[PDB]
Amino acid sequence: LYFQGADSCIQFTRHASDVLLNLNRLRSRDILTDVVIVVSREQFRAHKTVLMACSGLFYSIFTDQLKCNLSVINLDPEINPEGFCILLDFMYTSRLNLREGNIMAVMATAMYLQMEHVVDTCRKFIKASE
Amino acid sequence: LYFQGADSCIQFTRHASDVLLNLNRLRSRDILTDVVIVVSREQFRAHKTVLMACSGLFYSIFTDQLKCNLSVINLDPEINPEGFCILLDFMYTSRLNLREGNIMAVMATAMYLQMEHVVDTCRKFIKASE
Ligand SMILES: Cn1c(=O)c2c(c3cc(Nc4ccnc(Cl)c4C#N)ccc31)N[C@@H](C1CC1)C(F)(F)CO2
Ligand SMILES: Cn1c(=O)c2c(c3cc(Nc4ccnc(Cl)c4C#N)ccc31)N[C@@H](C1CC1)C(F)(F)CO2
Ligand SMILES: [Cl-]
Ligand SMILES: [Cl-]
Repeated sequence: LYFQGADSCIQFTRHASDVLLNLNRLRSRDILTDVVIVVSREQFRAHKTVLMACSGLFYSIFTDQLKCNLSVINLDPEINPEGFCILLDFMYTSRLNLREGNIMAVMATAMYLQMEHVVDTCRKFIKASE
Repeated sequence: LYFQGADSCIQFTRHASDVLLNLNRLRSRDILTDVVIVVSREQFRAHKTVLMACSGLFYSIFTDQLKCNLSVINLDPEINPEGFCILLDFMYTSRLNLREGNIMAVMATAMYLQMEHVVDTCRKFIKASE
C-alpha cells in the first residue's frame, strides 16, 4: 500500500497507475475530454493534459498560445489511424500492443508524435526479426 | 524500461509515474489548469481530471451536469488550507507529507474529499502514537 520514500516521506505504490486507470475510465465515458484528434477518416476524443504528458508533438501544440485553445487537431494525413489508436491506448494504460502487422505504423506514428522510448523499443523489436 | 505483462502485452514500468510527473509540471507552470479550489483565504489551481481521478468528492462534483462547468469550487470553510495543500500535492506526486502537526487536518480533509486509503493510513499512524 505505502512505503518510506528516499526523501523520508510516505509514498503510495499504486497511486500513479490508479490515477492513470481513472483517466482512461474518464476517456472511455467521454468525461471532461476537451479535444478530438482527427487521423484521416477517424476521430479520437482525449484529454489535452494526458496527450501533452505523453508526446513531444502534443506538448508543443498545446503550449502554443494560439493552438492551446483548438478543440480539433488534425494530424498529418499520412498517419495510420490504427497506429495512432495503439499509441493513444498506450498513453492511457502503459501497455503497448505491438504486433508484426502494426509495428512499422506504430513506429512511424511514435516518431511523428515524439515518443522516443516507444520508437527505440520498436527499433529493437524490428532488429530482432531481421 | 518494459516487460511482458500478464496479458502477453508490452508494459512500460515507469509510464504512469512519468505521466503524473508531467501533470505536476503542468500544474507548477499553470498550464491547462481549468479550476481554482478555494479553501478559506487560499486558492489552489488544478486540473479537474486529476482531482476527479483522486477524490470521490471531486468525482461527484465534476460529473454533475451543472457543476462540471464551474471554474471556481469553494470548499467547506472548516477545511484547513494546509491539509488541502498536502493532499493536492499527494494527488499529483503519490507522496503524502504526514507530520504530527498536520495529521488531524490531513485526515479530516481526506474524509471530506473521500480519499479512503489516505484516511485509513492516517488512522493507523494515529493509533501507533496512542
Ligand atoms: C519527447 N517525449 C517523449 O519521448 C515522451 C514523452 C514526452 C512528454 C513530453 N511532455 C512534457 C515534457 C516536459 N515537461 C512537461 Cl510539463 C511535459 C508535459 N506535459 C514532452 C516530450 C516527450 N512522454 C512519455 C510519458 C511520460 C511518460 C511517453 F512515454 F508517453 C512518450 O515519451
Ligand atoms: C473513494 N475514492 C478514494 O478513496 C480515492 C480515489 C477516488 C477516485 C474516484 N474517481 C473515480 C472512480 C471511479 N471511476 C472514475 Cl472514472 C473515477 C474518476 N475520475 C472516486 C472515488 C475515490 N482516488 C485515489 C486515486 C486513484 C488512486 C486516491 F488515492 F487519490 C484517493 O482515493
Ligand atoms: Cl511504512
Ligand atoms: Cl521483454
